[PDB]
Amino acid sequence: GAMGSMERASLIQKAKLAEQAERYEDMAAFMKGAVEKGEELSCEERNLLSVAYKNVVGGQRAAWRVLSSIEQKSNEEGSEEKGPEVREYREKVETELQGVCDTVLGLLDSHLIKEAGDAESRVFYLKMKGDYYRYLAEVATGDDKKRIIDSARSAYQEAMDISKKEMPPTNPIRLGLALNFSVFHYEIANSPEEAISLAKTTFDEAMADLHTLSEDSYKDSTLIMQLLRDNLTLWT
Amino acid sequence: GAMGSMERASLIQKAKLAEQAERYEDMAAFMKGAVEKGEELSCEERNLLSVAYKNVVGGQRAAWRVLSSIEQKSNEEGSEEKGPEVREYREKVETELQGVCDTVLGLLDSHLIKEAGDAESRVFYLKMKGDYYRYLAEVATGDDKKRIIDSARSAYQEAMDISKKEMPPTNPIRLGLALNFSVFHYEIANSPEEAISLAKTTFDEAMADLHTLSEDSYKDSTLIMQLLRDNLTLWT
Amino acid sequence: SRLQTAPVP
Amino acid sequence: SRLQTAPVP
Ligand SMILES: [Ca+2]
Ligand SMILES: [Ca+2]
Ligand SMILES: [Ca+2]
Ligand SMILES: [Ca+2]
Ligand SMILES: [Cl-]
Ligand SMILES: [Cl-]
Ligand SMILES: [Mg+2]
Ligand SMILES: [Mg+2]
Repeated sequence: GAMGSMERASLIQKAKLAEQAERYEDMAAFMKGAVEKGEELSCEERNLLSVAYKNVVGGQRAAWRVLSSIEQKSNEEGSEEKGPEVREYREKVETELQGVCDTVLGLLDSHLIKEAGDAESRVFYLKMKGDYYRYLAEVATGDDKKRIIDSARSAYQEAMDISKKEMPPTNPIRLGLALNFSVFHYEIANSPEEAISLAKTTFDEAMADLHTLSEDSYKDSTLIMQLLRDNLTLWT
Repeated sequence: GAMGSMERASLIQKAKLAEQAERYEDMAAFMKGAVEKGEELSCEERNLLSVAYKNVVGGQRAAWRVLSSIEQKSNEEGSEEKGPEVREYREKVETELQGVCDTVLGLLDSHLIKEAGDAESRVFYLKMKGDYYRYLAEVATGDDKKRIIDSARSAYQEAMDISKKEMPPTNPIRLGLALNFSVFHYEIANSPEEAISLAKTTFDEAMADLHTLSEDSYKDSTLIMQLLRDNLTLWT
Repeated sequence: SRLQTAPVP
Repeated sequence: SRLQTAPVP
């Protein structure tokens, strides 16, 4: 698109600058441009792509939750009717969020996933597919909701199967995948027992492999393990 | 523009929702739309306009400072030359900031200021004119810079003259105007003694009028007075 | 806390 | 601190 005339290396350089400046919409546009060059992404580049879109969609998610809450309050009994404006603005934000999710899913489908052969890359991308379908699920209503949930679940499962076969239990990508799939189960799929089971097993298997790690790797793994523990503490 | 088909009251309602959601770009677009309806703004509406654009331009200013600092570091001796990308991206952010400033200045000129007859409104708008010329000054270089600085100064002065004649020394708008004009003198016009003098005199004249205020008004005034004190502490 | 998901560097 | 300017409600 609009980044078609810029060199791939220049797009990556500017993505890094935009991260420093907390200009995440710019960062996302630069990284979309880099993906569209058609070459596979390095580990660092995959992280830049993830940072960019997570910050953009995170802003949208937060705003949507605020607006949804106001809307729900207005639709209580004894609430003075104030017109269509709350619903309209919530729908505007919702549509913009859906559009960001669809952009990310588009990039993964054309053609990041199919060209990803190594476990580290394929699991990263499949986790991301799960995540962005889950964000779509948060705002979906009804029958759309069922198919969106199934799409998220299927992506997460495929990622889990690869990660279990190909990565150590302490691998950060494997841990973050399991963390997010567990939240999926609890918050989206109405399966709190599956959520708790997955988080516990993931934590215990990582604990037993920590002895193999360097000081730096130990720090990376234990950070994500603490997130599993924090959720388990909330849930039990 | 794009808000031409929406009712004025709906634009104001949505501006308030966007503030709650921290969606300041949306908030600014809604308030621009409300101004373009052509009716004068109430005190609350003026505040919404100010909140919206201050948050938008504040994001841009912060990003510009980050990028300018990286740029300046790259133009030191013994800095490995990394190409045009830093300058390009700094210019992109700079152009977007200039555009926001020009939009605000446009609204004030067409036709908020000329229709503002009461002191509270005219001083508010003239302060804003000073502020947005000052933000333009922060990024300007050379001869443009001189005329921009003069435009800021002239707007601030006109506001000061009205505020001194028509408002009590404790009025928050009067205090915030004086605070910002003092920073103008220190940071933009290279007149630190004028800055210090203005802040001191403003503080002392407000102190001597506090006895006239209600508990709530006292709280509003003393908050801004503390900002003058904080700057004076830095400067002396 | 509330629930947490994976951080991004 | 650094310098401060007027807050917006
Ligand atoms: Ca090339
Ligand atoms: Ca490949
Ligand atoms: Ca009307
Ligand atoms: Ca008038
Ligand atoms: Cl809307
Ligand atoms: Cl650029
Ligand atoms: Mg919808
Ligand atoms: Mg320029």
